[PDB]
Amino acid sequence: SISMTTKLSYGFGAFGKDFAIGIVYMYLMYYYTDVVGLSVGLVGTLFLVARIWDAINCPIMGWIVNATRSRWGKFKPWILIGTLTNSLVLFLLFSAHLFEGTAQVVFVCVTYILWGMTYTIMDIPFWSLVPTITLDKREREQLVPFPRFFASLAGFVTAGITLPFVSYVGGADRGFGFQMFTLVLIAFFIASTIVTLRNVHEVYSSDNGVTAGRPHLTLKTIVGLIYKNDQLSCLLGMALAYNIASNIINGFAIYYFTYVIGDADLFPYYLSYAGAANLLTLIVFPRLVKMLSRRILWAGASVMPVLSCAGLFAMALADIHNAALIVAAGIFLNIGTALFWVLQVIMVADTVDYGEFKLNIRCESIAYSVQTMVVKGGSAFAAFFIALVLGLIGYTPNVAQSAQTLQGMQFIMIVLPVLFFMMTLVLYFRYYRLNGDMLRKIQIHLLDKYRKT
Repeated sequence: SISMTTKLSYGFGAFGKDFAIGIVYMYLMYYYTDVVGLSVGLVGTLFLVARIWDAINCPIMGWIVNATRSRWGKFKPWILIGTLTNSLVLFLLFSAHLFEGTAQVVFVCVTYILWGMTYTIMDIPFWSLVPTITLDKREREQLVPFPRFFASLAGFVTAGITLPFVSYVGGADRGFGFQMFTLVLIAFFIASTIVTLRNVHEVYSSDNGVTAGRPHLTLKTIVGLIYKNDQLSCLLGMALAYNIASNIINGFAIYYFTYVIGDADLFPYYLSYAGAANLLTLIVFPRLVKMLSRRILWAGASVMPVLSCAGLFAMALADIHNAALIVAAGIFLNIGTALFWVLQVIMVADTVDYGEFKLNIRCESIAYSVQTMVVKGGSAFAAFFIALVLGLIGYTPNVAQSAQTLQGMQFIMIVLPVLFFMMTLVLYFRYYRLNGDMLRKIQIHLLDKYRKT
């Protein structure tokens, strides 16, 4: 079985990894607009351009991680480099409050794109370690929940106690408190990286003496492996659909809590119940996956946010506000995302295994590069589709609009995510085959194929 030590160390590693980025994802816009003073248009354009650049750079980082030969392994050195460089670039990122003028703009842009690229460096190989630790069904099912739960935790802990820290430490100079809390984040991140590097011991590694991995590969060969691996491409499409849907829903929630009718002090209860739901569904996943199926749990992951969408649709039609429905939709969305993330990690592992099975090539870095680039392109395409819908309905001026036009915009924003969820779940049910007997077949085939000359 998997060493409990390795389980908890991977959990702590994921905790640090996601704790280093929660502050960014959650308050970088607030810092750049409320502490630095940059035009919202500039911030948004930078965010979108940088996410596009990261999605493009992802396969490049995968090719880098696959062709690297080193003592600690082919994932551990890039993990260490990424963690260190990302900590440094994060401190620089939130030290932007010092400069002014064109110098400040250049500093902000450079630091932001550097932070993104560094986090890619770190992220791809970290999750690429999963298929190395184990290539068994239930072992993966009861391993992944640890890092997923710890990442979700880190995020909610940020959401909860990031602002009190900044207020307590130089509450007047908000930039100072931000860059100070950055130190806490960096300490946790480096401690987690060290813990995971020492304790997590990769098995069945690609560069291992006998695992059917070719270190010398081209960018064309590797990237085309994604379509050659029909299951990996199916996973790509499913994750892209799910990510577009979840990003649209999360933007809707951010808009309904940040600007409109979010001043009832309702957000604390919503976030608390959301985190409770996510953490509880992650904790009991090892038992849910067995009580129910894997296919059933994926259907649920895509359907629970659909039920939340239906609920908030009934809301937007009947009552503009109702706290109970709001927290219920939050709980549904959070359970769905938890199930989705756990299954998605386990499934990219299954896909690297099926790639070794069919194509006779073991490449984890590429599958998890697909994971990361899809995570980015999801936000990118959500923004694209939202802008498309807005320009279509006539919101291109954004100066004055009919109330009925706003209600229609609301309804379309509620209905598009369910379209994407239907896409992801039907694609899964019609083209995905790595389950049950197929997984065991691939497992036995690989166990047998591991034979030196």
